[PDB]
Amino acid sequence: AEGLGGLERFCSPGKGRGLRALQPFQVGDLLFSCPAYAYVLTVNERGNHCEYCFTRKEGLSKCGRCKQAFYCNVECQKEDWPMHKLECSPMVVFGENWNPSETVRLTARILAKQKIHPERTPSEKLLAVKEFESHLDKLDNEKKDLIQSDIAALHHFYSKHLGFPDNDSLVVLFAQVNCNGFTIEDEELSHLGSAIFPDVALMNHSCCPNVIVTYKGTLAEVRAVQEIKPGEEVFTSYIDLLYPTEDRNDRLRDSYFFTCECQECTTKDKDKAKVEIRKLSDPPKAEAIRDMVRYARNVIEEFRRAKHYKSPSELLEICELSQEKMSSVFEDSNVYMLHMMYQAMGVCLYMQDWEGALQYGQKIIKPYSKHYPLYSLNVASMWLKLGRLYMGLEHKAAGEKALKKAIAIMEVAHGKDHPYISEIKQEI
Ligand SMILES: O=C1COc2c(cccc2[C@@H](O)CNCCN(C(=O)CCNCCc2ccc(Cl)c(Cl)c2)C2CCCCC2)N1
Ligand SMILES: C[S@@+](CC[C@H](N)C(=O)[O-])C[C@H]1O[C@@H](n2cnc3c(N)ncnc32)[C@H](O)[C@@H]1O
Ligand SMILES: [Zn+2]
Ligand SMILES: [Zn+2]
Ligand SMILES: [Zn+2]
Repeated sequence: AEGLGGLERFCSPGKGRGLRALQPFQVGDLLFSCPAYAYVLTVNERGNHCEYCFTRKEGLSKCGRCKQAFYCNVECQKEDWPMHKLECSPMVVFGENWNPSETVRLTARILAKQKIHPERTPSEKLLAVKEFESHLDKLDNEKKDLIQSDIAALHHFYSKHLGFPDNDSLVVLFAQVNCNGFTIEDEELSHLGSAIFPDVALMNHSCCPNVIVTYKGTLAEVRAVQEIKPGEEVFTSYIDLLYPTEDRNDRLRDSYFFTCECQECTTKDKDKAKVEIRKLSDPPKAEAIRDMVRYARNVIEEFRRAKHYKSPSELLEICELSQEKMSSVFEDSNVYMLHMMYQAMGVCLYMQDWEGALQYGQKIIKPYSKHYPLYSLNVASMWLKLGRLYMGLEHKAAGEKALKKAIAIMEVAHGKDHPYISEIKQEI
């Protein structure tokens, strides 16, 4: 049996619904593939990727009216039109004032797909969009205010062609988009867009995941990173595994209303190395260390919101200033130091400072390999960033070693026949 035939929908105790294997799955094996029910490309990736198939290309056929949407050919342009029509005219009319969030952009595509294709889609083999968990009973004022702001934005930019249901039905739908929604990312883990994969959304969370979700354009591919036996539950990671048990569970309680009780969460085995303190002769107080963790956590959240409006020169300054204050107590291997080093590397890449970005990457990779589990995409993308930075700076010996190390992880996660692997092999 293959695809969703060798797997089944079942009730996981204390987790609601879940997916379990009916056949053995080895490391690297493709469990199932799921096409996108609805998908949307991020504004910052326009001109680099096709709006319909997400294929990265140089020189795409741009839209005549708006000149914002880019396509492979007339076929990609015509096929994306039922979804693009909701944005083409408003982009010309509103101009700089056209600013709907990616959540609003995607929810509009779901409402359009629910109209065009009301019957069951190939994306809904085991779980349907109408059957999705919303956590309406658990929703607080903070979330309801954000959902209401999104509903108001949906009415402001998409009410020309889309007939909306009652406010309470939209509250449930937006909550379902947050609970079951995915973000399509490339080989370098750069944000490409947002999508809905109902069959993939059936899998529960674990900090020790047995599977990984990679993308082949708009198609999500689920591959094993651990040995799965028949009857075993299929688990994926909903969050970045670099952070300790506290930081991990605070995000899971805030975004998905649950507390993870897996092996890494129970034992808290990696927490010590993650929040590593320097070996000082005159160390700060236990309360002073707690203050720096609080500062670092607030600096990460402030950078998250500042990223979308502040200039790269300002963003690089917060990365540098935070690192200097944290470096007085925290080690270079510390996860809070690594985040600001990663963000500074990202800023350096936008500013096209290759030597600057390489300096950070060389300090990030060794603690990254230690903190992250085996076959992690964050480690794979870091080797991929280093390799491409070494190759570009004519250090072809160091590049070849890093790109091969990225391939070694990606052959299990993306599969040996993935187009990304073929590109990296051609770069060598
Ligand atoms: O089925 C899944 C999906 O989750 C997975 C699964 C597997 C692997 C990885 C991930 C995740 O990493 C994917 N994350 C995607 C990003 N995403 C969010 O984080 C939304 C949460 N909002 C944060 C707080 C918040 C919670 C609830 C409410 Cl109601 C409100 Cl208002 C706010 C959005 C998606 C839709 C477009 C906007 C972004 N398995
Ligand atoms: C995207 S849905 C996963 C499918 C869901 N279990 C269903 O009913 O179809 C995520 C929700 O599943 C639950 N969940 C996932 N992993 C869990 C875990 N390890 N422990 C407890 N609940 C979990 C939470 O309620 C979370 O909001
Ligand atoms: Zn295309
Ligand atoms: Zn257009
Ligand atoms: Zn856990």
